[PDB]
Amino acid sequence: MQLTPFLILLRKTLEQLQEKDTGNIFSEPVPLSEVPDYLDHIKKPMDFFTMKQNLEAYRYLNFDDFEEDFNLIVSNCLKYNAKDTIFYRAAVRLREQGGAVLRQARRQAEKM
Ligand SMILES: Cc1nc(C)c(C(=O)Nc2ccc(Oc3ccc(Cl)cc3)nc2)o1
Repeated sequence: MQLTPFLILLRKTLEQLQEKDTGNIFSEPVPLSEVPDYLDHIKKPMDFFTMKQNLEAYRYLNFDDFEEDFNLIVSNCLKYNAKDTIFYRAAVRLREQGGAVLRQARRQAEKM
């Protein structure tokens, strides 16, 4: 398996995941200026912009590690936010819609 087609697939998949985040609440790191206690509870923050940086820094050489950082976006949000919030429901919706995107992308990868 050659590296450039795989990275092309991951770039497309990250764009498709970002599209499911129609509110753009997962596109950038959670702003500590507004949420100063965020790092007290969340030990590995993650967001789609950071994922894009990691992608280009070759830190995703297999689908599992890509999907792991996507799962962090979801679990950080379920963890920090109360169940009755918009943020929490948005993470539940991203988990569902994002899982479908990831499953189709993984089959594409498995064909390479
Ligand atoms: C996935 C997730 N978990 C959390 C806890 C958050 C989160 O707090 N997001 C967030 C916070 C602030 C902000 O900008 C402003 C919003 C309102 C005003 Cl008045 C000024 C700036 N934009 C996004 O996102």
